[PDB]
Amino acid sequence: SQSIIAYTMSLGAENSVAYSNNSIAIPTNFTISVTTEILP
Amino acid sequence: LIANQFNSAIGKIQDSLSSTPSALGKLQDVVNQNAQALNTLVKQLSSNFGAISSVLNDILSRLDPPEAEVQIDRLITGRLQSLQTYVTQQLIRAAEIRASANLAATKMSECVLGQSKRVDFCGKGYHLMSFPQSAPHGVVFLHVTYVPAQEKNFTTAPAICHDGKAHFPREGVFVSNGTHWFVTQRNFYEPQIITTDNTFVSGNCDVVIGIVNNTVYDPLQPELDS
Amino acid sequence: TSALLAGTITSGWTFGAGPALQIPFPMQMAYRFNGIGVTQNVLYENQKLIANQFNSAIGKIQDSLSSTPSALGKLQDVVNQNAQALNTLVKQLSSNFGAISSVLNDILSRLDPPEAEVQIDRLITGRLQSLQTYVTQQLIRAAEIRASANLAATKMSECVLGQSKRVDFCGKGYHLMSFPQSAPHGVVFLHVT
Amino acid sequence: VSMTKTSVDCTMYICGDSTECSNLLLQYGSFCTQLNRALTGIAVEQDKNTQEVFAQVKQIYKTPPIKDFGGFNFSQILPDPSKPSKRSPIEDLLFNK
Ligand SMILES: *[C@@H]1O[C@H](CO)[C@@H](O[C@@H]2O[C@H](CO)[C@@H](O)[C@H](O)[C@H]2NC(C)=O)[C@H](O)[C@H]1NC(C)=O
Ligand SMILES: *[C@@H]1O[C@H](CO)[C@@H](O)[C@H](O)[C@H]1NC(C)=O
Ligand SMILES: *[C@@H]1O[C@H](CO)[C@@H](O)[C@H](O)[C@H]1NC(C)=O
Ligand SMILES: *[C@@H]1O[C@H](CO)[C@@H](O)[C@H](O)[C@H]1NC(C)=O
Ligand SMILES: *[C@@H]1O[C@H](CO)[C@@H](O)[C@H](O)[C@H]1NC(C)=O
Ligand SMILES: *[C@@H]1O[C@H](CO)[C@@H](O)[C@H](O)[C@H]1NC(C)=O
Repeated sequence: SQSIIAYTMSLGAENSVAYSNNSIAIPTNFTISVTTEILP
Repeated sequence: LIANQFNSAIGKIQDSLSSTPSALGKLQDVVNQNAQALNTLVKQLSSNFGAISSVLNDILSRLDPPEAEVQIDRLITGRLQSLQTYVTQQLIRAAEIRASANLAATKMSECVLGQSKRVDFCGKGYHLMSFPQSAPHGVVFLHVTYVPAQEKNFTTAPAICHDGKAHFPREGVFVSNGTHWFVTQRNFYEPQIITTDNTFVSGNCDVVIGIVNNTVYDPLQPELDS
Repeated sequence: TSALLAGTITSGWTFGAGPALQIPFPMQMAYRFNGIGVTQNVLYENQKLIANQFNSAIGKIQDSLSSTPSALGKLQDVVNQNAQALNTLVKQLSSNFGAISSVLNDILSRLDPPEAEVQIDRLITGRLQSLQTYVTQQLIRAAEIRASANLAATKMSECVLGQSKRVDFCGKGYHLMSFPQSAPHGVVFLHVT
Repeated sequence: VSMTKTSVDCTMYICGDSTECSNLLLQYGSFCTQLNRALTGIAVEQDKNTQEVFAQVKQIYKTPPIKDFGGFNFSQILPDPSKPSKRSPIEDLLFNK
């Protein structure tokens, strides 16, 4: 049932932005996300 | 709400550091690299390097000094090569660590001691803060960033044609919820009724490609009437 | 590279700080004008002229890259340095290093093993010195390449994914954008200023 | 952004098909292991360099089918679907040169 699978990697979801000469997308809400960065 | 989000984000960092063991990968890798370099340097003493004995006290006892001198020469050549290799590796690693430490000092200066507008320099998003945390042979930054979440489509136009003259937003974006036109800041949907206070007139309506007819409220006109 | 270009064209800098938010390019370039102290009035008064200048500048980049052969000097130098180091390392096998034979299969045949062992020792000492020299050169070159790659990542982040106010960091002038272009063992930025 | 991702097998380089050379090499110690480890670290570093420069984006974006950008033309930098590899006209001669 479980086995090692070899495949060409996927860079991510193909997100075609709904571009137009009239459409803008101004966010109505945010997120105060804390990112952890480690440096020697 | 923002205070709660900040507290919950810090708590989630706490939990993620507690659970995932590969979080401090950079520091662990640096320590392991130095440790294995030291271990290899120590183990290099057990190699013959062409001498018939890998221990120096036996080659001097079993062999006469006139003949043992060439074996000592082989051993010293091998061990000196090992030391030069170790020192070269140490110097390259120290250059890399110095680059990382200069980057850490820059991040401290520009994010702990200020707010950096450099994109993705301190966290993914519009950077807000940074809280240094000490660590074994390193530092950890809790880059507090502002990330927009809930976007909404809107109809926008570069200018606003009122009274036969173009109107541009002083700061913000002209947007419409289908029928009514509003000016909104660029990072948070806060519709504002269109007014001369937040729009500046900049010529006539013919030049602009994308201008839309609308009205611009005049604050002083109602006080003129009353 | 195409994903970065599409995000830059359609969303602007918003695709590097969260969700990509669509915005017309005549408005994104107005954003970028406001980002250098020039009011967005300027573009909407001169949209056609600025568009033509942008197109002609990209066409001139096309022509200059096509004609001049020494344009990709950094990448060509890196590739040539690596290939030359490899060639030197390979040619080091033909050197005697003090052994009476530069080929290992002849010293073991014409000489008896007890006496051929010292010649094998000379050959291994020479070839090990060659490998250590090659590895040290490769490590220094890799440190330089890592510095260049960190600079390339910084330039991508601050100029493809945003507008950088650092002077002369991305192009000579008040920076507007930057369009990454892939290249053999490197990247090319079209810093619009 | 990256350099050629080469690697050298120390035993093969120093020593050919012969085993006497390998036997004499084992007595020098772990020089060959150190060299191979350094080269592997360089290779992983090149992969990390490429993934750090180009993978800034998290989600692959697509340009809309109609390039109505108010006059601004990007056909030189946007991918060209005609040719087999979807490299832009600038990228084509960047790779050719
Ligand atoms: C913006 O997002 C936050 C959360 O990211 C929302 O706050 C939550 O809203 C839900 C909805 O009822 C509540 O149950 C939660 O208690 C709220 N707080 C948290 C920490 O989740 C907020 O409502 C959103 N704002 C808008 C305008 O939608
Ligand atoms: C905007 O509209 C497009 C298509 O009309 C849609 O794909 C997209 O999800 C919309 N954006 C939002 C935030 O709903
Ligand atoms: C748009 O917003 C205005 C706010 O003044 C409201 O009166 C109107 O009903 C809204 N229309 C739509 C279609 O959302
Ligand atoms: C947007 O493009 C369409 C396509 O023809 C055009 O009809 C319309 O006038 C344009 N609007 C703006 C504001 O550029
Ligand atoms: C805007 O209104 C003016 C007169 O009020 C008219 O001449 C012009 O054609 C209108 N433009 C558009 C795009 O509707
Ligand atoms: C852009 O330039 C190409 C030639 O490179 C041309 O075919 C095309 O019509 C131009 N216009 C746009 C905006 O696509």
